[PDB]
Amino acid sequence: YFQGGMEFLVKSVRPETLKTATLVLAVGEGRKLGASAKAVDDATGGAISAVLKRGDLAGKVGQTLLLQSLPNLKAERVLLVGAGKERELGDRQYRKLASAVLSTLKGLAGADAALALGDLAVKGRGAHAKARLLVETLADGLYVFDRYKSQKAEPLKLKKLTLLADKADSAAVEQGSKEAQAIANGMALTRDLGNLPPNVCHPTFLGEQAKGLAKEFKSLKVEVLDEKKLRELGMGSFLAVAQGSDQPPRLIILQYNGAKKDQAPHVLVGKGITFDTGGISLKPGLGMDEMKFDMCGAASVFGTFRAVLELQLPINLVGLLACAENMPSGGATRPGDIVTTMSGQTVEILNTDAEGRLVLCDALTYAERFKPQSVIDIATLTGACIVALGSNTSGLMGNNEALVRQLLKAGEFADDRAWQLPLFDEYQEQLDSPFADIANIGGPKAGTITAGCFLSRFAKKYHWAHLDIAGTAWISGGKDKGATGRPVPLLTQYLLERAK
Amino acid sequence: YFQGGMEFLVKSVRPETLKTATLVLAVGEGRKLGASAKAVDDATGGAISAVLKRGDLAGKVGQTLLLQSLPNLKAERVLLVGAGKERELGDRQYRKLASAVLSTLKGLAGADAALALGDLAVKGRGAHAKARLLVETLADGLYVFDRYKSQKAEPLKLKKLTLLADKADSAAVEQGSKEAQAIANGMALTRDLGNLPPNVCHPTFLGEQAKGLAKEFKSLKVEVLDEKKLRELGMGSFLAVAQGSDQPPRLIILQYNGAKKDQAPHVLVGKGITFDTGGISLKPGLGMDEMKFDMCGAASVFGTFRAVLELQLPINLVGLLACAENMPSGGATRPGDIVTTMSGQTVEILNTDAEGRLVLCDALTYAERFKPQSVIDIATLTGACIVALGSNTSGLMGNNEALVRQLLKAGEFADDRAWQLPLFDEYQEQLDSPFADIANIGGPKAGTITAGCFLSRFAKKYHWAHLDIAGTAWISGGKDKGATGRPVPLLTQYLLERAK
Ligand SMILES: [Cl-]
Ligand SMILES: [Cl-]
Ligand SMILES: [Cl-]
Ligand SMILES: [Cl-]
Ligand SMILES: [Cl-]
Ligand SMILES: [Cl-]
Ligand SMILES: [Cl-]
Ligand SMILES: [Cl-]
Ligand SMILES: [Cl-]
Ligand SMILES: [Cl-]
Ligand code: NA
Ligand code: NA
Ligand code: NA
Ligand code: NA
Ligand code: NA
Ligand code: NA
Ligand code: NA
Ligand code: NA
Ligand code: NA
Ligand code: NA
Repeated sequence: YFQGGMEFLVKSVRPETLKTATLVLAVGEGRKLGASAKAVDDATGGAISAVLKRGDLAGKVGQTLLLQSLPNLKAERVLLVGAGKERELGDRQYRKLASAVLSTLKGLAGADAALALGDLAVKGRGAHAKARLLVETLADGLYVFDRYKSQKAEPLKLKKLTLLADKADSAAVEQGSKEAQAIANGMALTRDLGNLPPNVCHPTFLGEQAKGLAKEFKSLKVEVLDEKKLRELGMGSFLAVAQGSDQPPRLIILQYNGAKKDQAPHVLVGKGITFDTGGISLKPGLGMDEMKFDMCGAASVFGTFRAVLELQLPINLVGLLACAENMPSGGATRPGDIVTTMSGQTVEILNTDAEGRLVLCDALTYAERFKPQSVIDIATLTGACIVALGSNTSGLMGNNEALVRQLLKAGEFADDRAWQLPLFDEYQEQLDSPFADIANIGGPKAGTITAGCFLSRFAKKYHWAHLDIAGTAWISGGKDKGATGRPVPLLTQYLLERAK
Repeated sequence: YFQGGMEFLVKSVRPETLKTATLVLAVGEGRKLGASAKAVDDATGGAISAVLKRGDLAGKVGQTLLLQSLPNLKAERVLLVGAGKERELGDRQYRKLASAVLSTLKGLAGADAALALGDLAVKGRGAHAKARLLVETLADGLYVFDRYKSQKAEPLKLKKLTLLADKADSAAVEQGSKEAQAIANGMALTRDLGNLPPNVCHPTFLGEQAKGLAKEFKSLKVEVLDEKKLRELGMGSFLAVAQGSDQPPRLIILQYNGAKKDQAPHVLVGKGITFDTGGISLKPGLGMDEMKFDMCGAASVFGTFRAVLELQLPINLVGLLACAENMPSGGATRPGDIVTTMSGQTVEILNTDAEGRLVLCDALTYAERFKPQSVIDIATLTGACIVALGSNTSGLMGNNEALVRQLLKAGEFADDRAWQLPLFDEYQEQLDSPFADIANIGGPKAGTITAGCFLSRFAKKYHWAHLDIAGTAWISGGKDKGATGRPVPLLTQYLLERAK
């Protein structure tokens, strides 16, 4: 169940007799009230119709009108929210409607609210799929990160949200709500870890977080490998990234065995660069505070595990979090260094700011021992991905078409979308080095793709895919600056489908 | 008395019978010789008039004509200096005249010179105020910094300067000269500390300098706090600046009790960043050698104390020098770090090159314990101040209008001027952070002001002002590159007035 201060219930009772602090109804733009709103209007003797006739609420998506006590209702307030003029909403409009409702309710002193929104239609979504989107939007919309504020906002009075559904849909709605709550809990852990400042959130801290998660979930086993063990394993490019920082690196291994021992596991590999200065290839100063989000890949592995552990899915899951801090220093890796990866391939490190792939490639080699049926790495890897796909769609590459399709489908269902980019063999020659087996960077052309090509050289032994979340893992500026928790919804949906 | 190799005397004798190696007289452009010059001309039987009639000296400000022995004079040489055609000189012209005189005298083998310049008028300045400007310009014009030159210039022969004044003005001239000499001595210490290279002038060195000043002045008490004590005090942003450098930080506390114990002290807070690389937010290489001047704020607190201690002013004075070195390293503060200042306010360090305010804010909190009647911080804080006000006028902000006015008036009298910039409440929102109580930088707009706004959040408990000397503390290039010693003249004049 959701942990962020909200209980979500599903009930099949009549809205017009439900006791609640706020009853929420949808109002169309220039079309008749839906069945639920009409039943409530009838119960009040036409009071809602009479208000709407006065014209303050045009009915555009997300517009609101709040009424107090109406005759013959047990609702203390009635919140009208506009649903536009279309027969069906798209996902974006449904989310906008839900967020407008939540924003209003947050500011009220009501301890609960009941959503009578079952008459809304959303393109391509039945009861379960609508509940997944609605509850995830509501629950994630409650997220707060204020532990470093001396002045904290007043706690919400709102503590309970009831979804009204016809009895024939209530089981699907309940299922969707339960899954959405687990996803939102995972997103909240991901966002917390992403938002923590890098002087607190370093690799050792992430190791202790993993141990704490195992304390909470007896089904989770955790092992944390330090720099001595990494050197024993021959993890040369991983160590090269870490060596310039005072902070020691960590390889965190999470294991959950929800299925029979004969089922091959799915492996999630997360880039956990807790801060990325670029190293000797130093980044510019402007906006470099957002490099604390360079561990959002690893954070999303935490969050996906958190959701899976709550749902107790019948799957075998492994998490590999490759965490290091990338700092300049008198002992840092230099451009031109050549290192031997755990696979034995030598890499010429042309640019020390292309370091995510250097911790990932050793983790991908490590993943071979699990004989996985799928391996997915998640990383804030290339600014080129933002040029290619922006901030709303993650880049996706892989060496197996069926797995890539499974991830695309999961992202569509989750409304946490990705988009495939090709790993054509012609791109690989961009990584040729006169000195070593591989150069760690290509040119300025096709940067997201050549990063995927680099990783692919370590993933040939299994079905593998790669999510570039450089654009989707956080919001850069404004009031809403901070980690997003993506791609936890995509990944959790992928695993939900693999668990059937 | 001035310590840089010059004795300054005031005498009321007739210039035309004074024994001296060089007698200095002013000559107007196209107006009759003044009273003193005319008396000397008469004594020579018209020899000076006869030379001037030949036309080599037009009389423009600072032009010179040097004569040898003239009939009936006891002066071995007579130096004529042009004073222009105006009835009164401005401060700039008076300084230019004085510097031209000094430049000539420096090149002569005369052991002394007598200045018969009492007939010069300077706008808004009586005898005391003219003597303040003249002697300070002369004494500071003798400054030399050559300890790293293997080949040193020949020592000056000039060792004594006599100011001739009418008996009715001689007491005021003597007072002005005494104060100007103390100010020039303080400026020389400030300039020395500013000009020292940063591999010599680090925080520990500045601590030893403070101890040495207490050895020289029994009225001064000094305490030097190291990093352990700073951590005990909770000085988190100060420590964050220092942590990347091998050089430990120092908080230097100077105390002078020249008044009764019931008089609240005045506190000077100086930024002593002995070198500023920018840290992880690294500066460009061009001109970064001038970042050794990033401790000129603290240096000016040294210099102001040096002048006050010589004058034995009846005031209670405290100096707080917050000194650290700002270096990149594997343990340096990272953009995005959040730290807790000694006040308890949390700060998100968006840019590690805005570090002066991070050592200053903890020092401003520390200053509360003295129950001060005024607190002035001095810092080379923002390049934006140079854009706003250039290299000749310091920026001034504060939370108390009377104190700001007192400092402006002192700067006008000293001809070491400042100019107020507003700390309107509307600017404060530029420092909002989604994560912490304060961000350490605003945007690119109003950078000098938002830095002052940041400091103001730590100064609410007392009357406070802030001098941005990024433009006035040093000269960037050319033959005269080096520290200026400003704002020691402004600060010392402020304290002279507070001592009445
Ligand atoms: Cl159904
Ligand atoms: Cl750990
Ligand atoms: Cl360790
Ligand atoms: Cl976009
Ligand atoms: Cl799916
Ligand atoms: Cl007088
Ligand atoms: Cl010291
Ligand atoms: Cl020390
Ligand atoms: Cl200027
Ligand atoms: Cl004054
Ligand atoms: Na619509
Ligand atoms: Na839509
Ligand atoms: Na990087
Ligand atoms: Na990175
Ligand atoms: Na290229
Ligand atoms: Na003139
Ligand atoms: Na002038
Ligand atoms: Na700086
Ligand atoms: Na500085
Ligand atoms: Na700005």
